Amino acid sequence: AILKCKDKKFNGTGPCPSVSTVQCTHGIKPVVSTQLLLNGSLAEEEVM
Amino acid sequence: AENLWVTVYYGVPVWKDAETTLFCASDHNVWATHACVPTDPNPQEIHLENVTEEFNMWKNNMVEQMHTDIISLWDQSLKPCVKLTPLCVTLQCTNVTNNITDDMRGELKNCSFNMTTELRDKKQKVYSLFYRLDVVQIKEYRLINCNTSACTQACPKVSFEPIPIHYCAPAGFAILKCKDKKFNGTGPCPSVSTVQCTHGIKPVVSTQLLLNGSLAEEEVMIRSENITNNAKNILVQFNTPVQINCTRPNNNTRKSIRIGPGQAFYATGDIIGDIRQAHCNVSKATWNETLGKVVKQLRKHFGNNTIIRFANSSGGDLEVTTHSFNCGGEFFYCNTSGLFNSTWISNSNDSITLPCRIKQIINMWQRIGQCMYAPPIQGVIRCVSNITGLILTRDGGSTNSTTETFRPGGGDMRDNWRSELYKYKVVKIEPLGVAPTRCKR
Amino acid sequence: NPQEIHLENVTEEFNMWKNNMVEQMHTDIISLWDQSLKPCVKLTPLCV
Amino acid sequence: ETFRPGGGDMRDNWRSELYKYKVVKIEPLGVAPTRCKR
Amino acid sequence: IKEYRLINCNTSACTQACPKVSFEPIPIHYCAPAGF
Amino acid sequence: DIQLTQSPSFLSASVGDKVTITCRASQGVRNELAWYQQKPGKAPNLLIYYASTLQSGVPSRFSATGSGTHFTLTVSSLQPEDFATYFCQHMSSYPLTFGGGTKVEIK
Amino acid sequence: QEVLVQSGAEVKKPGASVKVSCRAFGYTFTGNALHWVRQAPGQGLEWLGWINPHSGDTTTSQKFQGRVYMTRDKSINTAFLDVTRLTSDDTGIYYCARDKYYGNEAVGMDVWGQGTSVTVSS
Amino acid sequence: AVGIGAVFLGFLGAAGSTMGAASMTLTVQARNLLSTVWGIKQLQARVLAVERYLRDQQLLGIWGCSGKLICCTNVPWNSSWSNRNLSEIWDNMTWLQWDKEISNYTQIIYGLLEESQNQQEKNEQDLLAL
Amino acid sequence: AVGIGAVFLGFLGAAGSTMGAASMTLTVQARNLLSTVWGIKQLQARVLAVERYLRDQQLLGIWGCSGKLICCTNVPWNSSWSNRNLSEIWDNMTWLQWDKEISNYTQIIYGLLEESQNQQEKNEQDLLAL
Ligand SMILES: *[C@@H]1O[C@H](CO)[C@@H](O[C@@H]2O[C@H](CO)[C@@H](O[C@@H]3O[C@H](CO)[C@@H](O)[C@H](O[C@H]4O[C@H](CO)[C@@H](O)[C@H](O)[C@@H]4O[C@H]4O[C@H](CO)[C@@H](O)[C@H](O)[C@@H]4O)[C@@H]3O)[C@H](O)[C@H]2NC(C)=O)[C@H](O)[C@H]1NC(C)=O
Ligand SMILES: *[C@@H]1O[C@H](CO)[C@@H](O[C@@H]2O[C@H](CO)[C@@H](O[C@@H]3O[C@H](CO)[C@@H](O)[C@H](O)[C@@H]3O)[C@H](O)[C@H]2NC(C)=O)[C@H](O)[C@H]1NC(C)=O
Ligand SMILES: *[C@@H]1O[C@H](CO)[C@@H](O[C@@H]2O[C@H](CO)[C@@H](O[C@@H]3O[C@H](CO)[C@@H](O)[C@H](O)[C@@H]3O)[C@H](O)[C@H]2NC(C)=O)[C@H](O)[C@H]1NC(C)=O
Ligand SMILES: *[C@@H]1O[C@H](CO)[C@@H](O[C@@H]2O[C@H](CO)[C@@H](O)[C@H](O)[C@H]2NC(C)=O)[C@H](O)[C@H]1NC(C)=O
Ligand SMILES: *[C@@H]1O[C@H](CO)[C@@H](O[C@@H]2O[C@H](CO)[C@@H](O)[C@H](O)[C@H]2NC(C)=O)[C@H](O)[C@H]1NC(C)=O
Ligand SMILES: *[C@@H]1O[C@H](CO)[C@@H](O[C@@H]2O[C@H](CO)[C@@H](O)[C@H](O)[C@H]2NC(C)=O)[C@H](O)[C@H]1NC(C)=O
Ligand SMILES: *[C@@H]1O[C@H](CO)[C@@H](O[C@@H]2O[C@H](CO)[C@@H](O)[C@H](O)[C@H]2NC(C)=O)[C@H](O)[C@H]1NC(C)=O
Ligand SMILES: *[C@@H]1O[C@H](CO)[C@@H](O[C@@H]2O[C@H](CO)[C@@H](O)[C@H](O)[C@H]2NC(C)=O)[C@H](O)[C@H]1NC(C)=O
Ligand SMILES: *[C@@H]1O[C@H](CO)[C@@H](O[C@@H]2O[C@H](CO)[C@@H](O)[C@H](O)[C@H]2NC(C)=O)[C@H](O)[C@H]1NC(C)=O
Ligand SMILES: *[C@@H]1O[C@H](CO)[C@@H](O[C@@H]2O[C@H](CO)[C@@H](O)[C@H](O)[C@H]2NC(C)=O)[C@H](O)[C@H]1NC(C)=O
Ligand SMILES: *[C@@H]1O[C@H](CO)[C@@H](O[C@@H]2O[C@H](CO)[C@@H](O)[C@H](O)[C@H]2NC(C)=O)[C@H](O)[C@H]1NC(C)=O
Ligand SMILES: *[C@@H]1O[C@H](CO)[C@@H](O[C@@H]2O[C@H](CO)[C@@H](O)[C@H](O)[C@H]2NC(C)=O)[C@H](O)[C@H]1NC(C)=O
Ligand SMILES: *[C@@H]1O[C@H](CO)[C@@H](O)[C@H](O)[C@H]1NC(C)=O
Ligand SMILES: *[C@@H]1O[C@H](CO)[C@@H](O)[C@H](O)[C@H]1NC(C)=O
Ligand SMILES: *[C@@H]1O[C@H](CO)[C@@H](O)[C@H](O)[C@H]1NC(C)=O
Ligand SMILES: *[C@@H]1O[C@H](CO)[C@@H](O)[C@H](O)[C@H]1NC(C)=O
Ligand SMILES: *[C@@H]1O[C@H](CO)[C@@H](O)[C@H](O)[C@H]1NC(C)=O
Ligand SMILES: *[C@@H]1O[C@H](CO)[C@@H](O)[C@H](O)[C@H]1NC(C)=O
Ligand SMILES: *[C@@H]1O[C@H](CO)[C@@H](O)[C@H](O)[C@H]1NC(C)=O
Repeated sequence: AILKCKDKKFNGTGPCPSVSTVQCTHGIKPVVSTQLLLNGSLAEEEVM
Repeated sequence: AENLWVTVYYGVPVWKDAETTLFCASDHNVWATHACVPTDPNPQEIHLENVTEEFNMWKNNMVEQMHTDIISLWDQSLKPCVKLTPLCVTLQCTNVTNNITDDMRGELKNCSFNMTTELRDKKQKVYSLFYRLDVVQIKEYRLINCNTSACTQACPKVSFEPIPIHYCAPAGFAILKCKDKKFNGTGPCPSVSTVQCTHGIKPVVSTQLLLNGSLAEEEVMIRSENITNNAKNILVQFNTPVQINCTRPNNNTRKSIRIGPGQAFYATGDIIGDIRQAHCNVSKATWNETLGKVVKQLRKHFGNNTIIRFANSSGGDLEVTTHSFNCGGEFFYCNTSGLFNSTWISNSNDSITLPCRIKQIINMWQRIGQCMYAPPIQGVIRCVSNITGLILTRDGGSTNSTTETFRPGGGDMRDNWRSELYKYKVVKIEPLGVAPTRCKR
Repeated sequence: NPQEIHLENVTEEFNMWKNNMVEQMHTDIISLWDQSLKPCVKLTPLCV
Repeated sequence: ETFRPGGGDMRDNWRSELYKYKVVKIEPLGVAPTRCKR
Repeated sequence: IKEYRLINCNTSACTQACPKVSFEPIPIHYCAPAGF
Repeated sequence: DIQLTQSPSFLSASVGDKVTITCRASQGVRNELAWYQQKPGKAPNLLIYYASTLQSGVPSRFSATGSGTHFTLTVSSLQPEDFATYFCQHMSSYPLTFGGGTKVEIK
Repeated sequence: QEVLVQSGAEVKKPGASVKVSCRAFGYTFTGNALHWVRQAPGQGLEWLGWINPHSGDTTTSQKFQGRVYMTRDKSINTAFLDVTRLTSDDTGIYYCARDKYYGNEAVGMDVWGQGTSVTVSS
Repeated sequence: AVGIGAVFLGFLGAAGSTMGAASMTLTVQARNLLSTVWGIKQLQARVLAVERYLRDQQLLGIWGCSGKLICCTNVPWNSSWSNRNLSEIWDNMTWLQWDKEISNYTQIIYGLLEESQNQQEKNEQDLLAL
Repeated sequence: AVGIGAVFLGFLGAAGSTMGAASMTLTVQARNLLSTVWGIKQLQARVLAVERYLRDQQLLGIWGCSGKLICCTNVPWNSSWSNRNLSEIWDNMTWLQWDKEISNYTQIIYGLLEESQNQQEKNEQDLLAL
């Protein structure tokens, strides 16, 4: 199973209390870039 | 009042139409039998009484699978063989005029060229006899495939002779065979059987004439996905084969040229004796009676009083415009003009001779950028085959004229495989079922 | 800690000259030798 | 009796180490007579 | 052929062994699958 | 053994007529009778099984009736191919036995 | 498509043994009981017996018990009939017939072999 | 009439035989459900056959019908699925006809069987606690 | 209060529910345990899933719990494994916490179950002999 952390403001490490099981993940585009992440996902609340 | 409850039955004899990957079974060859399971000495056929199934030869995935497997085997038989990249050099060619017939003038080119040796810093001036179809003028010539892709020489020890192959389904899948004679490949088959797999099917590569195939049990069979559509090929299956005798009578000489470390190119040295055209022979009376049978069967579909005319191929590539095949290593392309040339109105020992041209640069399947070079075969070659069917195409067919024109066709080998797998289909068993019964747990 | 179970009272037929293990070992060693040479320089130009 | 060195075939070299080993497949299923009846 | 050629030239091209790969024998254990 | 008696032993009738053949069993045969047709130099063919069911592929003119000890095979309209020997055979108990035989000939 | 093919005609002396083969095509050999019947020249049919091709069980007419034997081979789909101690009364045409065998009981002899002629005479 | 025992019709010989008669050969069908580029497609086919067999076995087990070819269940037959009585099912139809008729009432029955088996397991656990 | 029947929480929706409540969705988890270079890795994954499922099924079978989601056993619960009474296990804890606590007392129970099942088989064989 693929467990997804739905907790906004989450910094990628530690306990996530809001969790889901997804059949699998969303569409991730393999964008090859340096010094700037392009065409990626955006934070829901604020800069992370 | 009924008091019925669900009951689960496992092992129910129920199947659904399905597509799966079958595997090869058989009793140096291009059609690799070393990766095929041995065929059972006593194959088992279960004749399904009361079972009426639905069959459709024109949507059978077995044909697509057979095409893919044959192409894969052809590709894999050529991987461990010499790639003739150095052969793409300027060729100084003269005409071969020593003991040639009037029909062989300009057909053979004596071409001298420089070639690499086993040592990288040395060159050798060699010569070879090429065919007019295999070279193109730039007195300077080049191989026809040079401006498209490099050609891979077929390994001499690998044999091109078709070998029968059986296509057997995995566990939980069944191959259903239609035993109904007079069956035209589509519709309900009432006489059905289950087989571990089919009879041995030989992958014969041919155009305009199905060779060494199965014969109809009752009469000549006409099959088409849509007979009223002239764009759909018509598959004719004979009930009596027509013997065809194809020969190249040139006493060819093969010579090995060391083009690199462990790399040898097989050139045609010199034809020993007279040079004359390769050809084929077909019995005149047998062909006439077979065409009469075909006309009789076609009248059932195109009216009882229509005029049935057999004419030449419209045009296109040499593969499709001529009866193209392989006979003992060499690739023949025969002008089938003496066969499909007649008109039929509703109401001896001589034979038809079809001239043939030999080719060494072969694009076996309808692909671009993948070509094979056939090494020359030593000595005269003669072979005998059964014409068991035809691939025809109807010309136009408007209401203006009451005459129907049929011309030879082919090119796509899927039709050749369909002529043998027409009576076969694949299904997946659904053993689970639910029914009502008075019984309760 | 490889485990060996000493079979009491068991008498078994052995034949070193028909062992398929030898054939498998030969084939596997040849395969490994071939695989160790695929990503290496082919000295075709050396034939001068 | 004359004995001379030999070799060439590496299968003999492997046989010298696998001489005391063999491979078998377990047949767990068995059927026996016994008084009990289902 | 003072003129010479490598012995393998008239048979096939030779593949140079990669220098970092070692020819030292390493012990190996041949083990059977489940049910064997 | 159970005795099966068939009548008439010999019969002559023309095309288009109706022929009735009676097979009588010494013992009781509920429905386990079969009617067979045999021609000169050829094996017999199954006309009727179960004493009332027509074999597949047989012309509809053939019909059978009766249960127990009395059975009748009726051909409503004779044809040139229907003139041959007719047998009745029971299979209710061992040994199976065939009828004496009724030969139908064109007049 | 159901056909039964038997061996060729046989001529034997009295007191010998004769084998009659019967192979089947067009149907599952183990799916129907196989009857063996005889017909004398100019006489009616006489039922020798029948056999189960699957389990090998046989039932013979009581008058023939201990004289005629029946076997079957499934690998090649045949029934063998052994008739021993022949006499001049045993001459005639022997037939092997497939039974409809609905409900696992005799119903009718729908498929018949072309037959084999056995002739016994001094 | 007289008989000489049962007969063997083959792997799918009973496909044309009635449902009652076809239920007499369940084991015959059950037995045959299990048995460098072409070494992959062959392995894929074998794996797929294994997965289908294990899916069927898992369904049977979670319905409480483990190791059974004919299995009664506690789920009642909703009349909406089929209004035909036994007289015109087991003696006048084939399993193929039943399958084509009932293929659109399949998954709901499977879920009901799964829930019923879970309820039965819980009830048995409660009963054995006493 | 009033109710309108049961509800469906999903594949692992009962992970946060208590052990007693989580025992009512066993089939939901049970169903989803079975379902040129890249045709090998997927084949390896499918084969590995098959092996894990068959390992679980083999363990259940050799414990005598074949085809059962809840299975009582004759092995007594040694108090050393856990001292908590049922009031604080089934109604006040999750299966994840129970696994966290008991994962160091697993293989011994499995072996005890295997030997107990073998003894039960021998005893049943002896009983049926009479
Ligand atoms: C339809 O079916 C018919 C009948 O099956 C086919 O006709 C047969 O075709 C085969 C193959 O073409 C042919 O067999 C050859 O006969 C030759 C004459 O007897 C043989 O010389 C030849 O042997 C050579 O080729 C083999 C590989 O094919 C080698 O294994 C063998 O060692 C021989 O090779 C040596 O000789 C050649 C030539 O000198 C040389 O180049 C090699 O290096 C090597 O030194 C085959 O055995 C049958 O004789 C044909 N039978 C008849 C009755 O005609 C027909 O082709 C099929 N139709 C189609 C379209 O496929
Ligand atoms: C294929 O279908 C045919 C019928 O469509 C099957 O034959 C039928 O078989 C049943 C029983 O096997 C017969 O029923 C019997 O009827 C008689 C008289 O009514 C009765 O006395 C018996 O007790 C029994 O009920 C039925 O008559 C028969 N139908 C015909 C036309 O002969 C056949 O068995 C099917 N094939 C297979 C392989 O199942
Ligand atoms: C997630 O956890 C919460 C609590 O940790 C779960 O809610 C709890 O649900 C139980 C029953 O489902 C409630 O029990 C009730 O207790 C009261 C006590 O007075 C009693 O009167 C009721 O009859 C009932 O027994 C419990 O109160 C409740 N907790 C809270 C804080 O409301 C919730 O169900 C869990 N989620 C899932 C999906 O399981
Ligand atoms: C750049 O970001 C903007 C804003 O997030 C994207 O516009 C959004 O596109 C999504 C489609 O997935 C819509 O659902 C939103 O409504 C859009 N929002 C706005 C404000 O336009 C835009 O598509 C992004 N572009 C790229 C190339 O990534
Ligand atoms: C093809 O051309 C070559 C070269 O011109 C011919 O080989 C020559 O044959 C003559 C005799 O006819 C010899 O005197 C020469 O020494 C040969 N030269 C070489 C380089 O071999 C060959 O005969 C020609 N073949 C045909 C069929 O025309
Ligand atoms: C093989 O190569 C030689 C030279 O490498 C060719 O001979 C040359 O031909 C050109 C004309 O194309 C002349 O200008 C040179 O003077 C020639 N040199 C020598 C040393 O003869 C020869 O023609 C080539 N053979 C073929 C068949 O192309
Ligand atoms: C060409 O057709 C004839 C006739 O069908 C083939 O001869 C038959 O060969 C089979 C072998 O499978 C025999 O069982 C038949 O008895 C033969 N019949 C006759 C009339 O000879 C012949 O083998 C075919 N040749 C090719 C190359 O396919
Ligand atoms: C067989 O082919 C004919 C010819 O295309 C089909 O009939 C045509 O169907 C198209 C469909 O739009 C019409 O526009 C044409 O006017 C039709 N022509 C005639 C002569 O009928 C026919 O439907 C095809 N048969 C099947 C079974 O697909
Ligand atoms: C095709 O038919 C022609 C006849 O039209 C054959 O030519 C004859 O071949 C024989 C060989 O034994 C010679 O004896 C005759 O003199 C030839 N006559 C003519 C007019 O050419 C030819 O051999 C046949 N080829 C095949 C493969 O059957
Ligand atoms: C094709 O070749 C076969 C075999 O060579 C020919 O059949 C022979 O015909 C002659 C003349 O009638 C007979 O004497 C031989 O006995 C036949 N042999 C066999 C094996 O059949 C056949 O006539 C040729 N057909 C054509 C059109 O050339
Ligand atoms: C089918 O027959 C026609 C008629 O003979 C061929 O047309 C001939 O084509 C050649 C070219 O090779 C011309 O020289 C002739 O003048 C054409 N004939 C007429 C009457 O115009 C046609 O080529 C043949 N098709 C095939 C595939 O051989
Ligand atoms: C196939 O054979 C026919 C018959 O020989 C060829 O038609 C002949 O073509 C030549 C041209 O070279 C004309 O001179 C003849 O008058 C034509 N004869 C007939 C009867 O049409 C035809 O060209 C050949 N096909 C090919 C592609 O060459
Ligand atoms: C942010 O990351 C640190 C890494 O140690 C972690 O301790 C902290 O919990 C994270 N923030 C939140 C809100 O969890
Ligand atoms: C070779 O012969 C053909 C036909 O006979 C002719 O067209 C061509 O010009 C000739 N080429 C020569 C003599 O170089
Ligand atoms: C190669 O040359 C031939 C004739 O010169 C021409 O017909 C063909 O289009 C060329 N192919 C390419 C890829 O240039
Ligand atoms: C012949 O093919 C047509 C294609 O539509 C089909 O309808 C017909 O049933 C076939 N013939 C027979 C005898 O089934
Ligand atoms: C072909 O030539 C070779 C060598 O001269 C000879 O041995 C052989 O008999 C010839 N074959 C024919 C069919 O003339
Ligand atoms: C075609 O048949 C006609 C008969 O009308 C004949 O004149 C012509 O030469 C034939 N052509 C071929 C290529 O057989
Ligand atoms: C290569 O040359 C050596 C010696 O010159 C010789 O013994 C050997 O047979 C040759 N091999 C080939 C394939 O020509």
